[PDB]
Amino acid sequence: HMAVKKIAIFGATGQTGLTTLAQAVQAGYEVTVLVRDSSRLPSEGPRPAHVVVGDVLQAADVDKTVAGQDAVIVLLGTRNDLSPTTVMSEGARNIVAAMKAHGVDKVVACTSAFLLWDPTKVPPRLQAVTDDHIRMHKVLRESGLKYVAVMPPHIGDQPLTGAYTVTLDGRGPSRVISKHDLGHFMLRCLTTDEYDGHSTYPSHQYQ
Amino acid sequence: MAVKKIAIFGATGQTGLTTLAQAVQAGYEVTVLVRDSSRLPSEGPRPAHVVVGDVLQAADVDKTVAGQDAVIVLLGTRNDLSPTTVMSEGARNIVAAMKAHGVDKVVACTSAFLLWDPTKVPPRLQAVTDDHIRMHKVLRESGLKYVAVMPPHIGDQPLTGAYTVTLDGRGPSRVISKHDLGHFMLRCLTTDEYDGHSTYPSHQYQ
Ligand SMILES: NC(=O)c1ccc[n+]([C@@H]2O[C@H](COP(=O)([O-])OP(=O)(O)OC[C@H]3O[C@@H](n4cnc5c(N)ncnc54)[C@H](OP(=O)(O)O)[C@@H]3O)[C@@H](O)[C@H]2O)c1
Ligand SMILES: NC(=O)c1ccc[n+]([C@@H]2O[C@H](COP(=O)([O-])OP(=O)(O)OC[C@H]3O[C@@H](n4cnc5c(N)ncnc54)[C@H](OP(=O)(O)O)[C@@H]3O)[C@@H](O)[C@H]2O)c1
Ligand SMILES: O=C(O)c1cc(/N=N/c2ccc(S(=O)(=O)Nc3ccccn3)cc2)ccc1O
Ligand SMILES: O=C(O)c1cc(/N=N/c2ccc(S(=O)(=O)Nc3ccccn3)cc2)ccc1O
Repeated sequence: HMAVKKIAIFGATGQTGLTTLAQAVQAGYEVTVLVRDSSRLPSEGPRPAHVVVGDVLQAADVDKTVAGQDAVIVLLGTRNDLSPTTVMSEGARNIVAAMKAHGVDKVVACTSAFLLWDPTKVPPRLQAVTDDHIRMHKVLRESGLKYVAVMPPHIGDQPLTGAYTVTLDGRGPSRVISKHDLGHFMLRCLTTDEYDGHSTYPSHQYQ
Repeated sequence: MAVKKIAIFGATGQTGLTTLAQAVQAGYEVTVLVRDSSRLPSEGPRPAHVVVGDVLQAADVDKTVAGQDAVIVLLGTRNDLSPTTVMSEGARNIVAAMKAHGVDKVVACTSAFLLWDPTKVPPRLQAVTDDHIRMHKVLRESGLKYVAVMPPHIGDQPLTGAYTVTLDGRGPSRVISKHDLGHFMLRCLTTDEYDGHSTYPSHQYQ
């Protein structure tokens, strides 16, 4: 028996999402993904249990993805596009509404460690994306759901270790986390309540 | 010039609720225009007068503005993604009512997007921003004493009364708590120094 077994992953086709999905399938989760029509999961990769094709900006599609889950992981982003956007915050608004309507409480959602910085220290090139992370975090904090705010520093390509530091409610001692370790942490947050209502900063020294 | 009686439009919104609470605690005699009274809190500070109606209805606006010393505007649209004229049409009704009743002072919130390049606006916020621009022009062209408040991201941090106000430009911080923003709206009732200017309240919260 698995207490948390059915999960929705938003952003499963992305850099962190692909390894989070692979790790979740290996760990025995029954994974539902929401994918945009033109960007499905790769053919040879791990297969989720359920695929909804649609858009996080459509409440109906988010409702179809959240229905019947035990928990939600959010790895939405805009790839290498740094333009002004609201896809993460509006997506989170739809996810919150769906979770409430469907009785799902646990949401583990990735924004960024810039939400623990002096705002004057965010690089201007990243300020438009960070502004939407700030909007998204406010939506999730005000929802009343069991929300783990994951606020990573630079996401790298180093290995899965499971040995990273998790700093609560502040910046940690390294400035990198591998995408594989970030995905491992998102899944770890499904199985404990200790991070609920906190900000978390995962980081590691790869050596 | 002393302001005692104010109307607040948008009193049931996130900034409106704390502006209303702060105004009642400070002694203002507050009139609000609300579409649904159940959205006002049952406990604690309550306004002195409640008009049930719509800012799009000139007669409801007229009933709200009658007898006031000043008007605070904290209108906004919920989730409008595409062209909308609620705020600017509301502002037209507010202006007409202020002129008809001899009310000379209006402090109105739009957004700091009006202080930055238009390409900084997220596409899905373009329509609300376009109507903020229309509302701002309505208020500037009215000849009324108008303080334009153009806040950045509105946060949930506790009131500080310690924020910065930048005049006709942007300040060095990118968030204002809804509570500090409401405190600033009220401060604008106690002075003429911001009239005819754009104002950018911002602060660093821890
Ligand atoms: N160093 C870093 O790169 C760094 C550091 C800290 C924080 N962050 C933030 O961490 C988060 C995760 O980053 P990442 O690099 O893993 O993500 P990513 O590679 O940018 O992937 C973004 C995911 O979101 C999906 N998506 C975007 N718009 C969508 C929409 N309208 N509807 C449904 N799905 C949508 C994308 O799907 P498609 O396949 O359809 O595009 C993709 O699966 C991002 O928010 C990022 O800003 C990144
Ligand atoms: N969210 C941000 O960070 C941010 C940042 C900068 C600027 N702004 C802008 O700041 C202003 C205040 O924002 P806010 O978040 O505090 O507002 P909000 O929570 O969205 O509240 C909007 C207020 O306007 C009222 N309203 C809407 N349509 C009305 C109508 N036809 N007649 C009468 N009242 C009506 C609403 O009444 P109901 O309760 O009846 O709906 C509510 O009281 C907005 O114009 C917003 O666009 C927001
Ligand atoms: O595309 C990107 O490169 C991108 C990057 C993003 N964030 N990158 C970050 C965010 C935070 C950091 S950080 O490592 O410098 N934070 C720190 C710094 C010092 C001490 C502790 N923590 C480093 C990189 C956020 C969105 C993005 O799109
Ligand atoms: O820096 C910011 O985050 C910033 C944010 C601002 N946000 N303004 C708004 C205005 C309206 C809303 S809304 O929730 O009611 N409607 C919406 C929300 C998203 C997309 C389309 N419509 C949401 C945000 C406005 C100016 C800013 O500088």
